[PDB]
Amino acid sequence: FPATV
Amino acid sequence: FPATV
Amino acid sequence: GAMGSMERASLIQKAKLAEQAERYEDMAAFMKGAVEKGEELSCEERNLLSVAYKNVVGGQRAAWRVLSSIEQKSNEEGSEEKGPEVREYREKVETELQGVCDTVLGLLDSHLIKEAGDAESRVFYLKMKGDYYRYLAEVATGDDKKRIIDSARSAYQEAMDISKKEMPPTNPIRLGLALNFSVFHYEIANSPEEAISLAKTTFDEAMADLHTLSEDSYKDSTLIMQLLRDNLTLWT
Amino acid sequence: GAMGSMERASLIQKAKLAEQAERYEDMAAFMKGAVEKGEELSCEERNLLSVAYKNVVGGQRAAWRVLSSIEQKSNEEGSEEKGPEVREYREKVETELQGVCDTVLGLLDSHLIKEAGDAESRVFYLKMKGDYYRYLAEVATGDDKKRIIDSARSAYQEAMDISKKEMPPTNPIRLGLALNFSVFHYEIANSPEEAISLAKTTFDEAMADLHTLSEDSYKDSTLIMQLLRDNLTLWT
Ligand SMILES: [Ca+2]
Ligand SMILES: [Ca+2]
Ligand SMILES: [Ca+2]
Ligand SMILES: [Ca+2]
Ligand SMILES: [Ca+2]
Ligand SMILES: [Ca+2]
Ligand SMILES: [Ca+2]
Ligand SMILES: [Ca+2]
Ligand SMILES: [Cl-]
Ligand SMILES: [Cl-]
Repeated sequence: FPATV
Repeated sequence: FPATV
Repeated sequence: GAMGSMERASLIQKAKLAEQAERYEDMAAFMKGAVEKGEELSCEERNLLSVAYKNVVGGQRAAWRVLSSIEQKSNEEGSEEKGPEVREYREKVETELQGVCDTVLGLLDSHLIKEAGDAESRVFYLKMKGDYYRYLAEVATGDDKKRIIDSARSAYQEAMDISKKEMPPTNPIRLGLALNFSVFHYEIANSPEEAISLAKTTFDEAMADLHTLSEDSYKDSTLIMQLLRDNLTLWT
Repeated sequence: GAMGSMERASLIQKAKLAEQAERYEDMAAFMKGAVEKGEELSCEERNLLSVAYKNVVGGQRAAWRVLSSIEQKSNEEGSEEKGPEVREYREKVETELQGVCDTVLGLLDSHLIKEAGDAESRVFYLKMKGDYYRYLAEVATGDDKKRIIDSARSAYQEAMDISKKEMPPTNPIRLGLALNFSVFHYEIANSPEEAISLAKTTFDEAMADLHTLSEDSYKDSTLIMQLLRDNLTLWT
């Protein structure tokens, strides 16, 4: 899964 | 803290 | 509201205690109570709100993914029929997740966004709106999926437009917005090229502005820039 | 009971799904529903019940400890008055924890223990009774503290007596019981010498019986034996 903030 | 199960 | 009788400052104090205790459901309930007092939120308070709900929904999303994978396997050829239980429980978790998203979106609509005039607050809240519509989109399969996706897109796009006009390219809110909108493109909108273009342009424009920053601001910005790079590495 | 309309087998199936999804509150609710069907639990089902509640109460205990430490610091000389909020929130978490303990103890009393005739089931449930009274004792400060401690002691002691008569010294339930009763002695009953004696005797008697075991049983027993050794190392 890609990075999110 | 000591081990418990 | 169960928090209606508690002072605003006490709700904030207890949200911070709940964070320390990793009690994120409590933290979210305290922060919902604080929002419902009707006053605008400070920067610190906005971040308490976002941390609380991010952790709650993050756990729900992780659980949903586990259950969805089990359900998918159950519908492969050669899989034995196990009855309605996997679907039922996935649906239960899904409904809980949708409820948390609807709660957040409700707070934003009543009335955080409409009172947010400064770029830092308005962009923050619109990013949140995009994020929680994105979480709804992750689990959507029906007739409203397109409209949910468009709601996320619209919120992100409004946030992007404000951020580009009003914030430097190194601003952490701007960077995080771009990071998440890029992920929306890749994972939700079936637009990997747009995702990659956005992440690269964001990174490069931030790089060029780092020279303006203090040591502490540089640390903050470069942390998020590394997340953009991480995604680019994953995608290329 | 909210689970009254769901089949027993479906509750068990969903408890296993909840475990996979790390949804331990759900897992505990499903297993409570299964117990309330009124039938005895299999070995696997007993372990589902214990895993669920151990994880729920474990999180509560960890949170309680964080908040108690903050509260203790607030009552040191030189600490600024911050109002009733730390105490209130610690009390909230404490009350929730006590509620979970009371729920478990209620299931054991109505009617798991009274129907448990085999040593493996009866010892398992009495160990659980001791454990959840021990958790109540950890947070007790009032007039019933001595009686709560004695309730834990009594449950553990009955379990010990059965285990010594009916189970080999390597049996994992027997070993885990002894491990936990030893911790009761050290942490609750202010009896470190008894704690150490029990852990050492348990370890040594298990060691002497390992030769009787299959490879897989040996692995199971030696895992718990290492926990006894770990505690002994901490305490000596
Ligand atoms: Ca007030
Ligand atoms: Ca088959
Ligand atoms: Ca659904
Ligand atoms: Ca291309
Ligand atoms: Ca039935
Ligand atoms: Ca002072
Ligand atoms: Ca109390
Ligand atoms: Ca001594
Ligand atoms: Cl369900
Ligand atoms: Cl409280």
